[PDB]
Amino acid sequence: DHQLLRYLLDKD
Amino acid sequence: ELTPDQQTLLHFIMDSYNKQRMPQEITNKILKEEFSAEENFLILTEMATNHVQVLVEFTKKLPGFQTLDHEDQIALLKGSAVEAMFLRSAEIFNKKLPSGHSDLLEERIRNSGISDEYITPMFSFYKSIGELKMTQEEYALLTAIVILSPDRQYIKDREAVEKLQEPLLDVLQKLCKIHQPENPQHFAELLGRLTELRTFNHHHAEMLMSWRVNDHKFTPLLEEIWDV
Ligand SMILES: O=C(O)c1ccc2nc(N3CC[C@]4(C3)C[C@@H](OCc3c(-c5c(Cl)cccc5Cl)noc3C3CC3)C4)sc2c1
Repeated sequence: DHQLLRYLLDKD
Repeated sequence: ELTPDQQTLLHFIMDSYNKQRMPQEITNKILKEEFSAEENFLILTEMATNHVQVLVEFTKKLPGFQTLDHEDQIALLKGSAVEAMFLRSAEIFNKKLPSGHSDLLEERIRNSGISDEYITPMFSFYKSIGELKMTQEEYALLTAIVILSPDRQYIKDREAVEKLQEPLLDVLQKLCKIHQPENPQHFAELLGRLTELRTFNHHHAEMLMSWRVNDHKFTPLLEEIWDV
């Protein structure tokens, strides 16, 4: 569960 | 002669690449903090975490990256990170930095709990990259190319990734015949270094294994990009 990478990819 | 599209692509990339910054909050530690191994390891841990942010910002903004399958995008970050990180540090060690930074950063890496087995290949790779006397253009493009390697573990659609990679290889091959006119080897010499670069996938794995048996700890971002 690589939540932080997912987060950094979808952002702006 | 580069095309008009290949001039649009290369502007999209050197803009992307020159936002890559290490904050002074962090660079000032190279000189300011005490010299001990605990402290050196910590300074590198910050440096790593901040750079991994910057790398995901760069990768995100690569032409076509956003269009890609979501599980593949991750496989690309995770497979490419060690390589993209050692290439960056190689640019940094062959670049003019403020007074004392080159020297003391080196000393810190050399006393951060990294075995000599891995310190050596590390610095002879930086020497080796130094001799190709590269430009920002070539650092940017190689980095971009490394990230978009389609032959990493886990990737489901290789062709998709090829389609984004090949354009950048084209731009780099044509740049080698332009700015290095009297040498047709420059481009295959570059691609040659990527072989040496790929060895850090093993060195870095050992660097971590060793760090971990001595109960060292990394940020949760580093834990993610570097796991299984
Ligand atoms: O002085 C300046 O102005 C300046 C400007 C920019 C700048 N950027 C720097 N870096 C780019 C990536 C960089 C250093 C952080 C990386 O090192 C951290 C690192 C590494 C590592 C090393 Cl050990 C070398 C190469 C690649 C990697 Cl993964 N392995 O684990 C860690 C963390 C302790 C766990 C290598 S140092 C620096 C200094």
